[PDB]
Amino acid sequence: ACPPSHVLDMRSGTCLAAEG
Amino acid sequence: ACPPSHVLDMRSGTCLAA
Amino acid sequence: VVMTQSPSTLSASVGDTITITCRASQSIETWLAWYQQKPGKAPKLLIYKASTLKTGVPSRFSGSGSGTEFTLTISGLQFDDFATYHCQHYAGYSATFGQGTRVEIKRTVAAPSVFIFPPSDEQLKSGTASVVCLLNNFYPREAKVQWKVDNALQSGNSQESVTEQDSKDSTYSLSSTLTLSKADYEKHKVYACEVTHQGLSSPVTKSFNRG
Amino acid sequence: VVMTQSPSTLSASVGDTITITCRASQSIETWLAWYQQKPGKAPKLLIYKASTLKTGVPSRFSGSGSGTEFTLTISGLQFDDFATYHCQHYAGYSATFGQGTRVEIKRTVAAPSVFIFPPSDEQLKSGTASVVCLLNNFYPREAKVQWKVDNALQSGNSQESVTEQDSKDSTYSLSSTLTLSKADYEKHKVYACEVTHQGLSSPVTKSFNRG
Amino acid sequence: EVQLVESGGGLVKAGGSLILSCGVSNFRISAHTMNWVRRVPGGGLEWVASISTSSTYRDYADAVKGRFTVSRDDLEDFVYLQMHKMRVEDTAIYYCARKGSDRLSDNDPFDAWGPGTVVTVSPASTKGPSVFPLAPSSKSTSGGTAALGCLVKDYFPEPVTVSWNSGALTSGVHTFPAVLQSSGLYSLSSVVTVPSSSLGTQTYICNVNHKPSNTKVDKKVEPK
Amino acid sequence: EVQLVESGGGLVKAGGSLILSCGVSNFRISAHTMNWVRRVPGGGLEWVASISTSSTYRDYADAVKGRFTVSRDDLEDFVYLQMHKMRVEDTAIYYCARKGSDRLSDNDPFDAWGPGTVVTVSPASTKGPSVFPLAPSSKSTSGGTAALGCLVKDYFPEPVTVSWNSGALTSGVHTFPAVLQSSGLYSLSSVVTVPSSSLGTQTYICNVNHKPSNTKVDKKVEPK
Repeated sequence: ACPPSHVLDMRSGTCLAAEG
Repeated sequence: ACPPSHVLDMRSGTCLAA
Repeated sequence: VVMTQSPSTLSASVGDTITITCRASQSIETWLAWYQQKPGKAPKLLIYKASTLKTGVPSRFSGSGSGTEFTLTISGLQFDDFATYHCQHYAGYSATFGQGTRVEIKRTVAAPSVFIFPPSDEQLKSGTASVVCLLNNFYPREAKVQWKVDNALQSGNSQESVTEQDSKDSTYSLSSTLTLSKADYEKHKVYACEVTHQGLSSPVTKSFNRG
Repeated sequence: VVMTQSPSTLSASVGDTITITCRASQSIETWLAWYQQKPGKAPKLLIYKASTLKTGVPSRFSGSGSGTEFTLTISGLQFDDFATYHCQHYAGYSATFGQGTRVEIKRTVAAPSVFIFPPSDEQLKSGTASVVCLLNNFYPREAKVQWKVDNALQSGNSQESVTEQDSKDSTYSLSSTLTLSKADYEKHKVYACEVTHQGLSSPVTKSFNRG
Repeated sequence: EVQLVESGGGLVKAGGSLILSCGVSNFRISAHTMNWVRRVPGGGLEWVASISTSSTYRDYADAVKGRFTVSRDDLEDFVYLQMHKMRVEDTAIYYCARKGSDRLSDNDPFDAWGPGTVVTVSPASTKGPSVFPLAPSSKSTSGGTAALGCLVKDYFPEPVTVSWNSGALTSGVHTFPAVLQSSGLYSLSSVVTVPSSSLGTQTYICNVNHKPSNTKVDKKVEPK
Repeated sequence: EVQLVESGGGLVKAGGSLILSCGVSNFRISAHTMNWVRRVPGGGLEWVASISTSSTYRDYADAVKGRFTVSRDDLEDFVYLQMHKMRVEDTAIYYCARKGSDRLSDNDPFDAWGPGTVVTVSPASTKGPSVFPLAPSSKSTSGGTAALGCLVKDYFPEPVTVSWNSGALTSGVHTFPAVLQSSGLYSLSSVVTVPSSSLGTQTYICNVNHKPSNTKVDKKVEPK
């Protein structure tokens, strides 16, 4: 899982901040 | 005890930079 | 800095005004605290800065002192007040504590009544031997139980348990349990229990033979 | 994300070029590592980001794949290379592993020799009954042992151990110990050991009576 | 070179607790995400927990979520794993491992592992006691006061309630504080003093109740 | 109101390790110097260790310096105590306590305490093994191959060395990996297969060596 308001960017391999 | 470069000041009871 | 608390044991009655003194190895100013502790419970803060009463703590407690000598005073003991009292010096990030003072209910000296019990044949059959020595209804608390197997004194193969002051006659009781394996129990004849106590002018031995 | 490694057991010979596969439940880019682990030791990193060979690791190791399917390849097995291999997916702050592949030296199927031992009188006298079942020199590794007492099947009161492949014949051996208290051991007549293995067409049972 | 070393393993009864620490050699943990991994008896590995750099986010496996806690100490380079309400399937070898590689990047594998610490969870969360009688001597200190009782051995966990003659006898009864044996199990004794004359008529039964194990035992005590 | 709660306590053998942890309720630790204090069976209290706000300074009692390590987790409100190379005299009830009071000042007492966690260390750091024979069945699978061995029970810690006939008999032998019993002691067995015809003349002894306890046991294995 990622921290809140972060998603798993498979391309990057890291939890990225996302909005939606 | 106090950290290094500190001494115990009995009157106040706190560590002091000496 | 070493705290020397005094005495180790105080015997008193309900309603008495008693005092415990804490001695410092060097000047401490007023950085002293007093704690109460009941068996198997967390220490409770009573007095700090030598004389400041923690709010909620009954006003029959008070402390006083400065430098090397400090004193705790309970003015009119209640049943609730029988426990252990700990002094403490605190400064910087360290703390140090005294021996502790146990406060107990006063009554006459009482010698232990010693009983010795052989292990049951059922437990022996399952492979273990428990030899029990009971010290019944004694006072004061400090008592010594020594295990002797064929006159050889035992070390580190026993455990003991002590009761709190009896609500009726204010006595203590001790129970000692010598634990041996079936085979090692077969190796010896006479199993003895030696008891030293203040009310005994000399020690008391109790024993049995295997069968 | 779920990882599925295949096969569970890979049976091979020295010099062979073997392949392990690992299939991700969803697209994983190239975020995958392979690990080697020798029994009782830590996992060693071999290959990461699907195909990057970690420095120091021998070049006969190589990985490939992208998306949902990844493969580890060992070109020219050495004796040292017989161990368990794990696939790992790593992303974010978590990770998830595959079931693991154990690599073993291939030889012919061999049925175990089965032996059952009674507990010794000395141990019985001390209060514990140990009944040992020995499975001797068998291949492959999977072999199920079942304790039976008066034809009631036992559970959770036995432990077993297994040797690593033998240097000479590449076989496994298994030792299983049924532990009971003296009193429970006396309650029953027949103590059985039932062995199921690929070598045996029928489950083999060995038994004994108390004297 | 880069080394990790875990300590804290052992035997735990089910429902119990155990804490693991993990110290390091030849690197600073503050640069890395730290992980706890376990090898189960089946053979495979399971990711257990992780902390991000400076404790920003902690992640747990579903099976341990709510029960385990992972902490880190950047200044003295230590990692912790608190394990509570332990299940039998928690039995495994536990390794701490660092997220890193030869050439550090945004997303790294586990390049360095500690040797592992063994953790075994016993199925028996509870064990009932055995009650052996402490028989009185029919000949000792004349027709005066005799002592008899019950020895309660090998129970887990605390506590045990002991009463005499279905609770009818209270006078002169002493139930002793429990004692923790090197086996990891408890043992207490309960005694009573009665007149010597009452031995040859009145029977004495001690009632032992151990709520945890749902075990109630009565033991008739009589002279040998 | 203000509460603390310890966990981690139990039994350890001398030289072993135990990790303790302390959680809190209804206050934040980041505002306090945290302390470990222990109660000895003697009755009195020993100050064990302290850790200053945001970890600036860690302080230890002379008796535990070099063996204990105190850590803090300000974000999740935990304090840890690592105990290593444990001695018998470390046997005590362990309390964590905060430095504070009603009105926080420069030098505060310990106003809040956890209930305590029991830690006990056994003198025996080592235990020698017991050796029982696995006697061959003299009437079973004809005059072909017979199996016999030794059973090595209840030893701590590892390892144990087994050899047969003072190392002369090497062919056909299997020494099994040790198994950890719920008693906390290890147990392995060592077997050998031999021609059935040799049973009535050739005597078989196993040489059990346990370096930790300095124990050497030889065992005659013969048919019943």
